[PDB]
Amino acid sequence: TTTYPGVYLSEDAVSSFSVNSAATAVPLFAYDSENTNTINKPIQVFRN
Amino acid sequence: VTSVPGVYIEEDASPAMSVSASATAVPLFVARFTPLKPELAGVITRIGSWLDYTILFDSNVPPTASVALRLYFQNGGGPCYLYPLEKADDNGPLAALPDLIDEVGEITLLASPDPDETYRTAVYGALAASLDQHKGYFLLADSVNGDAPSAVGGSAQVAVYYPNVEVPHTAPLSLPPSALIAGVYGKTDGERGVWKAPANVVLNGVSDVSVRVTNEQQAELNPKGINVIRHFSDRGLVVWGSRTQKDDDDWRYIPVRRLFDAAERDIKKALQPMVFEPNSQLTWKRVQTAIDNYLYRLWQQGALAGNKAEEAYFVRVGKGITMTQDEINQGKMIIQVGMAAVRPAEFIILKFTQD
Amino acid sequence: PAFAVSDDFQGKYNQGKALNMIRTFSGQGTVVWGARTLEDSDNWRYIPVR
Repeated sequence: TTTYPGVYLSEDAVSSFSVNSAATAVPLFAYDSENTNTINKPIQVFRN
Repeated sequence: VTSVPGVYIEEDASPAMSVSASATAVPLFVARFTPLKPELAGVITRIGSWLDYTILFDSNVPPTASVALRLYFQNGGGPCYLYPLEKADDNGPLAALPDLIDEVGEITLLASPDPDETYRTAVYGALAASLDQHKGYFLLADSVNGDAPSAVGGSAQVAVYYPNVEVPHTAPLSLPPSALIAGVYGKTDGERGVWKAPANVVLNGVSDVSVRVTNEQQAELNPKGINVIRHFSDRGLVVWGSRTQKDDDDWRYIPVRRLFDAAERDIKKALQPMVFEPNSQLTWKRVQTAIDNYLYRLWQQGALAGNKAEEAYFVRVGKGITMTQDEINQGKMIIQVGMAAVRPAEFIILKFTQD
Repeated sequence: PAFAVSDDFQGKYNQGKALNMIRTFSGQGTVVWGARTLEDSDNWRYIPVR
């Protein structure tokens, strides 16, 4: 809008875009439900 | 106009102008204090150093506002403001806050050194509306835990520094790092300028971080961009990462955001003396030149990422280009200007080969 | 000037007719502000073009 006199300023609307590469390797493994020497938690997350 | 023959004297008056730069520093703090005089209760006050703070205000005994403010001066100098308020939900002066910041023309950064969450999030929502009419603000924020705060959801001007920093005092007390991280922006613009991302700068005087972060959860927190205070063995504590909140390729970096924020505020302050002049052609070439001689000086000191050609600016103000006849009648001017900023260099990749 | 007007009270009185307030800035002071005549037609506005 252009209500009052003075100095207005606008900027750009849209910019460029590009794709980011990958991760390429995140596996999930096969636990066994009847197993005993383990935790009863179904989903575990291990990082290293 | 001339009747008696005599000799008449006359000069040529013109608003011919140029643009000069100010500093991008000196914020205000909106924590709670204890003033000494009743007129210092609810008005903005300029503080020059640590000496005159001890005259107007006091250091009490139980109380973290006096500790968090002296760490600002040990890192970087410069004056600062402060706005004392007592009650978090006192929406009287909180509504009366944003119409006091505009009358002082300088304010650039925004922060709050208060520890708890109920006081800070009441502040951050009070002046969140005053960020999107493009007057030139850039606030700072802290995170209560592993994810960003939601009082300002997605904006081009925030910055989050995750792990809070402690400090010894007679059990050491914790401190939200939004106070002392404002002072480290006052050193980078001194010698290096605005267009350098503050990362390798070293925090000046601290014991240790509160929680020790490692590289395997640095990988998770460096997207959804929030920054991090790191600890190293040889050089001690250091700030790390210079990414803003919203992650399109338009503005993902602190300096590219803060370079366009400072280049606008210097040319907008000097076009204000010429705001009612006629829209003829000799005014157009005088404005287009004073903008041309501002980006050229800023180009040849290493801040616009252009090569040895001229291609860093295309400021044009003509009538055939960039305008036409029918918006002259509803008096307008259009300044199409554009830069090509420089990006910080992270992720250096070597890729040795045999030949 | 006896009053301090606003930044936006100029805004709603800029169309239709031409209140043309007198507002004081920092630096330059007590200056006049706005040159508009009573009609809004694209031939006759802008007091200097009259």
